[PDB]
Amino acid sequence: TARGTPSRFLASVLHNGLGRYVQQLQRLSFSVSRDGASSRGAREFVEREVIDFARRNPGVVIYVNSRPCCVPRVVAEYLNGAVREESIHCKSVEEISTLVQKLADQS
Amino acid sequence: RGHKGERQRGTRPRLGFEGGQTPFYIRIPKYGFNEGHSFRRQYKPLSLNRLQYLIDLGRVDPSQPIDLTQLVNGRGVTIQPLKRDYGVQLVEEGADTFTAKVNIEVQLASELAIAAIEKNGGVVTTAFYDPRSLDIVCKPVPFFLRGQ
Amino acid sequence: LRNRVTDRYFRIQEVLKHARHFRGRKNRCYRLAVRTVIRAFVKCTKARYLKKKNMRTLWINRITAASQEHGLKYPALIGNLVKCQVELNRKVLADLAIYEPKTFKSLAALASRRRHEGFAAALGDGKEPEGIFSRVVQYH
Amino acid sequence: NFKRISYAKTKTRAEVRGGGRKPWPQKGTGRARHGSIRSPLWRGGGVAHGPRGPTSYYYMLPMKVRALGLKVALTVKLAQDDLHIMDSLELPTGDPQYLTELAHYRRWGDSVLLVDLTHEEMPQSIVEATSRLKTFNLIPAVGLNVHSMLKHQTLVLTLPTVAFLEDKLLWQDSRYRPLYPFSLPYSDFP
Amino acid sequence: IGIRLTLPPPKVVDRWNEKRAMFGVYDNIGILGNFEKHPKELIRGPIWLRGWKGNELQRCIRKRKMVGSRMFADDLHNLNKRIRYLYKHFNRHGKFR
Amino acid sequence: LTYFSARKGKRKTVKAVIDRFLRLHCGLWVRRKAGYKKKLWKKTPARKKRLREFVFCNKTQSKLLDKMTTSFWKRRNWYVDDPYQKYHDRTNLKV
Amino acid sequence: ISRKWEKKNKIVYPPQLPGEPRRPAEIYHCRRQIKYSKDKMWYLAKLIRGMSIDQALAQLEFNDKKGAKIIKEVLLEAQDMAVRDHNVEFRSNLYIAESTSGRGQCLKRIRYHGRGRFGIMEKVYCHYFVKLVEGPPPPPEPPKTAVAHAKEYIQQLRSRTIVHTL
RNA sequence: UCUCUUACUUUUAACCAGUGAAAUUGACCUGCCCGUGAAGAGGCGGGCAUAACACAGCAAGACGAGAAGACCCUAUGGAGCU
RNA sequence: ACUGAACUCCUCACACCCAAUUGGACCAAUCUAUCACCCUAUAGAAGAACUAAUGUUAGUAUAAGUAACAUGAAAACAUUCU
RNA sequence: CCGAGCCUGGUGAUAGCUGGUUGUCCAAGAUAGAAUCUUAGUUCAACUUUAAAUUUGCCCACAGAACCCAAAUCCCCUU
RNA sequence: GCUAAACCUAGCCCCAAACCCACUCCACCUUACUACCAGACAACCUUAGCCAAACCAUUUACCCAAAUAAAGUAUAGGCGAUAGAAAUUGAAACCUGGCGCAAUAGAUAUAGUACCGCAAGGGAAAGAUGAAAAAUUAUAACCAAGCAUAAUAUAGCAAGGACUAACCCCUAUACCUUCUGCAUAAUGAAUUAACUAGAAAUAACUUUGCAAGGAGAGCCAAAGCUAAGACCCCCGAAACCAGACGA
Ligand SMILES: [Mg+2]
Ligand SMILES: [Mg+2]
Ligand SMILES: [Mg+2]
Ligand SMILES: [Mg+2]
Ligand SMILES: [Mg+2]
Ligand SMILES: [Mg+2]
Ligand SMILES: [Mg+2]
Ligand SMILES: [Mg+2]
Ligand SMILES: [Mg+2]
Ligand SMILES: [Mg+2]
Ligand SMILES: [Mg+2]
Ligand SMILES: [Mg+2]
Ligand SMILES: [Mg+2]
Ligand SMILES: [Mg+2]
Ligand SMILES: [Mg+2]
Ligand SMILES: [Mg+2]
Ligand SMILES: [Mg+2]
Ligand SMILES: [Mg+2]
Ligand SMILES: [Mg+2]
Ligand SMILES: [Mg+2]
Ligand SMILES: [Mg+2]
Ligand SMILES: [Mg+2]
Ligand SMILES: [Mg+2]
Ligand SMILES: [Mg+2]
Ligand SMILES: [Mg+2]
Ligand SMILES: [Mg+2]
Ligand SMILES: [Mg+2]
Ligand SMILES: [Mg+2]
Ligand SMILES: [Mg+2]
Ligand SMILES: [Mg+2]
Ligand SMILES: [Mg+2]
Ligand SMILES: [Mg+2]
Ligand SMILES: [Mg+2]
Ligand SMILES: [Mg+2]
Ligand SMILES: [Mg+2]
Ligand SMILES: [Mg+2]
Ligand SMILES: [Mg+2]
Ligand SMILES: [Mg+2]
Ligand SMILES: [Mg+2]
Ligand SMILES: [Mg+2]
Ligand SMILES: [Mg+2]
Ligand SMILES: [Mg+2]
Ligand SMILES: [Mg+2]
Ligand SMILES: [Mg+2]
Ligand SMILES: [Mg+2]
Ligand SMILES: [Mg+2]
Ligand SMILES: [Mg+2]
Ligand SMILES: [Mg+2]
Ligand SMILES: [Mg+2]
Ligand SMILES: [Mg+2]
Ligand SMILES: [Mg+2]
Ligand SMILES: [Mg+2]
Ligand SMILES: [Mg+2]
Ligand SMILES: [Mg+2]
Ligand SMILES: [Mg+2]
Ligand SMILES: [Mg+2]
Repeated sequence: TARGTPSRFLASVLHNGLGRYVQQLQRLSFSVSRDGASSRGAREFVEREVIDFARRNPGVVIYVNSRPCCVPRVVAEYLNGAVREESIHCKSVEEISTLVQKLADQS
Repeated sequence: RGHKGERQRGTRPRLGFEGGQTPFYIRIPKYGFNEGHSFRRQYKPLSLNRLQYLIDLGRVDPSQPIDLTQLVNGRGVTIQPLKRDYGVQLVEEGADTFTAKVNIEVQLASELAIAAIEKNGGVVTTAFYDPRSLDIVCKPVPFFLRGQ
Repeated sequence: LRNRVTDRYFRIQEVLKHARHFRGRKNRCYRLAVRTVIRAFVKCTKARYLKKKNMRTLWINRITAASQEHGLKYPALIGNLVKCQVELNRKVLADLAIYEPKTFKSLAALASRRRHEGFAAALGDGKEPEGIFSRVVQYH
Repeated sequence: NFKRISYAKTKTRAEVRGGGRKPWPQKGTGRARHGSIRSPLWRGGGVAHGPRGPTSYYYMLPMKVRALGLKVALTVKLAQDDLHIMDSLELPTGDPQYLTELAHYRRWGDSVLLVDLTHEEMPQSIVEATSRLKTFNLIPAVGLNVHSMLKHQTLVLTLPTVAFLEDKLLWQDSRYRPLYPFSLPYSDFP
Repeated sequence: IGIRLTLPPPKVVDRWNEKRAMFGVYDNIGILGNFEKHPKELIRGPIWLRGWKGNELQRCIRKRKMVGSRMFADDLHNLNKRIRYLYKHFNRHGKFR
Repeated sequence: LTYFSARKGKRKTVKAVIDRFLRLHCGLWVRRKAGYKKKLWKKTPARKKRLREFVFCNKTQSKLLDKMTTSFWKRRNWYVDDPYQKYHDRTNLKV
Repeated sequence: ISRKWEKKNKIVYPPQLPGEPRRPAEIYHCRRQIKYSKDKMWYLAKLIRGMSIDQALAQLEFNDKKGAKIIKEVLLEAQDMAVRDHNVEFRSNLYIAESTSGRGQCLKRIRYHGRGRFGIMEKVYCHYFVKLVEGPPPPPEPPKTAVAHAKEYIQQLRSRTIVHTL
């Protein structure tokens, strides 16, 4: 709902489009588990397509905890300091890829 | 359950009630279709086709005298004595492709089956049994587990 | 009891979250809120078309006002623009009239000249040289 | 499930104590109409649709189906290599230390099931080690079952038990139709 | 309120104890024990159900027929009332007729 | 109809339909036409023959009878000198 | 129940620096389970709030109500506590910041109506709370002036802008 | 009693202080005229009205509270009497 | 000539406006078997889900600080007076 | 609280009558009449729904469908 | 910030096994719990009714001695609803467990007490520290409704579109139920928290298994048979009958 929800005007960080573009996504922190059927998506993600993801995006940095977790999470930190925590609990590999890619795109 | 009435109140009438109208089975008269069904005599069919099938499979040996006990041990025919089947009757079907030469014992027999068996050289003999007699015959072991 | 619900708190506090800013006992209570929140959401849906229509009417009013400021009226202006093959929607027309009135004056003068060409054509349909701006481009 | 029996029972409006008479009249007062206390609505009342006494969830699958379940279970064990065979249950030391040592060395797993032919021939060493332990369980050939072999990460057989199981299961697969139950004698079946 | 501020104590579940490690054993005894015993006589339970399946009124009539004589007076009264209600319900009330 | 008994907990057949009707193993039912033994003097021969001849039943009441009856009446029976053995089976029926 | 009001005083702020504003000493005090209606004594509470302790207790002394005497003895006890064991120099250099009332753990009794009907009496108990702060009382904010109205109106007229476009 | 009412007193009443209930209550920031509308509008359409907030009185309306209408009809509901 | 819709076109995606009834896909919380271990997964079971029954119980509000209730007077608190 | 007491029990009496009937999402979906101590209901039909086997279904073009005493309709290969 | 909120024990339910109970100091059938005197004072009786049959009148399972099967067959019956066997066959263990509840639940029970009623009889609610209270220590603080903290501002189902801006602007006739049709001035609802209401058979469909056979006796079968799955609510009368209790 609009009136209950806050509002804002459009504004890009630092006017990124004029000069050289910079990925506003700074850091990722994956929290996965060895066991747990929910974390199989993340485990196979880090197996296969985290490597090429990092190769494609050198500007972003990635940390992985890989600890006991009932629900695997992904945390994203941006240049403003904005944080986005998302639950990849029992989630498909391609959908995780789309999610991380749109998080890289998001400001 | 519907909106209102017997439908969702759960008070629909018995089965076969048409709102006071005379039901179908009530207006239809009575006739002697099934009377003494629990006393009518029954016999289970047996085909010469099936008999040749069993002889070829070799579960029942024609070298020895065939009886309904050997049939039930070969699972050629199932029997339900307390369902008032006083035995087994042969069937005209299967007169061809039949070379058994069997010394078959039966309860009921078809003249054509008898002719076929006699042509092939076999023997047919009819023998009447009681209900409990037939029970102890088609299941001898349980009768012997008692000691009578 | 063998099965009892424990998350009632949360599954109602989501509704109360959406109804926090309301007035009276609606924001506090639930059954007074549910009947209202669903109503608010249905109104949020049905408000989209009304937003469209109202903003359209607003652009209409602004364009009519600017035209009368230049001496033109909206129906004639739009007809002449369409005849002269310029599909400027009402949003950008109003924005142009606001932020750069000179271009809007040029557009209004164009529309008036096209009206005059159309009147000359009404006098004589053919048998005359067509208006210079009423001329059209043919694509293929 | 089949051996399960429930024990829940809840008292209905008839079983709960009291609540025979009408508390207040029908039409005089402005309160709502009520026929008795102990209805499901009232506090202290009964359950309308509750667990109705000690139930039974017994049901029997076909003998052939159970045989095939056992067959395929130890088949998949053989395939996933958590299966092992040995000549007999014999060891000189006979202690949980040596047992767990051998397990961890041969890379069996955390949980182990041992099968033996009958209940009497298990030697003292093996019986004592398995009684002291819990994850390395022991059973005769009769007690073998899919549930236990699935729970235990490894299965262990002896050659006599293998022959016994093969005989029984192939007899089920080539089995003859029953007339009277197999508990009684037959010509061929002991 | 229904929720609790503090957590409950953690449920200890020893997944390896006597009956959880022994579970299901001696259930195929009839199949690979040369048919000396059926699993119906193996289970522990009431006498009006040892390898029997049935709904409410079936169970009630069975238990009054079998163990009804040993029953207390109040229990047998409540049970007779139960079978009466269940008879008239299953036979007179409901859809599908 | 009496979907559960108080003595055994089983369905129960109405002996009315047993007296009135007959079932063939195909699922069909037969009956004697009503009014065949009353007021014969005024009825023309064709009419009384239509009344004497047996008739089948449509599937609605066939289902009614099948539901109220038990499986004992639907089983196969091998009687002697039964004129309905010709008919207990079905022949040349598609869809 | 809850009794956080007594704990509010148990806190201890850290030491302050030499070169910093002197902190004003504040304290809390309350009385529990008074036979009086909170709806009644709330008037007294918001009368006494926002003034000096002396003027407050004077108004209470000369107010012909039951709660006034209780409130004034409570305030005197708070004053004595503050001077003895809270490091308050001037006993009269106090003002009320927050004076409020609240419901308490009540009791339920029966009153008899006619025709056999009965009603319930709810004996009312009330808790009373006050916060004292040293230093002079803050001045009441005067009414906003015509110039204030005018400047608000003109700054609103300047803050407004175009809508629903660039 | 009335023409035709009046004056005085006690209670009541209002104010100050103490104690402190019930029936009712979908939410309400609870206006008027005309018209329409499930045929009688505070909530709808067109007009008019409109700083906010109490205390005391009235009973026109809220189809006001109250009591699942007793009148009438229905129920293959009851009961009394003949 | 214009204004004028959930119609139509326009960029992207589409299972996402009917009563009774019927057919389908998911699923909250719980116990159990087995996993996992800042709270989850695969399966079975069921007292398995409440914005409404002049619903039951407990609390708290409106009506309401309203209706209603009470102590003869004076004084030394010994007495006296009406 | 006597057109015949109150309490207990049958008794969870019955009620074609009234009310209520709990998570999310999608889809299809108001339909002639007959009988009934029946018209506040029910059964059949009809309509609707689901899963399957098969093939014609709908629109309809000439011809065709009564003496007595109009708009249209039925049938109907093609398209 | 108060009022409050939260807890986990008591105990209880279902089964199994096992047969069980009583100062023996005084008193207690007269008006019970009262130390002590002349009476002739004794029981053996079909249950009925509600309800179903859509009315109702014959009728309508409720056990009296092995679980299964025969069998819902023989039979009876306003031949209607419905009731309903037997001959015959013939079962395999120790009890210390719970895919039962945890203070509106589970026994009504902290108790048949308080309390109500002449009497028979009806019949409750609640509690929660901590190892130690011969430690009252002590943010456990944070959460229902209700208030104060902190009254009020033209105009309108109280919101939505929005807006620089809370309002002022445009839009919009509360919910459920019932009904041909409700904003309707038709019902119900003060509100919070907890409890509260779809249980089932053949016959079909889906999935396995085997197959002229299937099923761990009994049953079915002209591809059938066995197993599983999913399918059928709650509250409410005036009334009727039997036995006690009351002048
Ligand atoms: Mg209804
Ligand atoms: Mg209806
Ligand atoms: Mg009925
Ligand atoms: Mg609150
Ligand atoms: Mg438009
Ligand atoms: Mg009772
Ligand atoms: Mg009674
Ligand atoms: Mg009742
Ligand atoms: Mg209870
Ligand atoms: Mg006068
Ligand atoms: Mg007054
Ligand atoms: Mg006063
Ligand atoms: Mg009240
Ligand atoms: Mg009007
Ligand atoms: Mg208006
Ligand atoms: Mg208006
Ligand atoms: Mg009026
Ligand atoms: Mg009224
Ligand atoms: Mg009425
Ligand atoms: Mg009628
Ligand atoms: Mg009558
Ligand atoms: Mg009657
Ligand atoms: Mg469209
Ligand atoms: Mg679309
Ligand atoms: Mg509909
Ligand atoms: Mg989940
Ligand atoms: Mg429930
Ligand atoms: Mg309610
Ligand atoms: Mg009322
Ligand atoms: Mg009302
Ligand atoms: Mg008033
Ligand atoms: Mg007064
Ligand atoms: Mg007085
Ligand atoms: Mg009476
Ligand atoms: Mg009386
Ligand atoms: Mg009822
Ligand atoms: Mg649709
Ligand atoms: Mg009706
Ligand atoms: Mg055609
Ligand atoms: Mg009678
Ligand atoms: Mg017998
Ligand atoms: Mg309790
Ligand atoms: Mg209790
Ligand atoms: Mg407006
Ligand atoms: Mg309704
Ligand atoms: Mg009407
Ligand atoms: Mg309708
Ligand atoms: Mg309308
Ligand atoms: Mg109204
Ligand atoms: Mg109104
Ligand atoms: Mg009315
Ligand atoms: Mg009405
Ligand atoms: Mg609730
Ligand atoms: Mg079900
Ligand atoms: Mg009667
Ligand atoms: Mg007297």
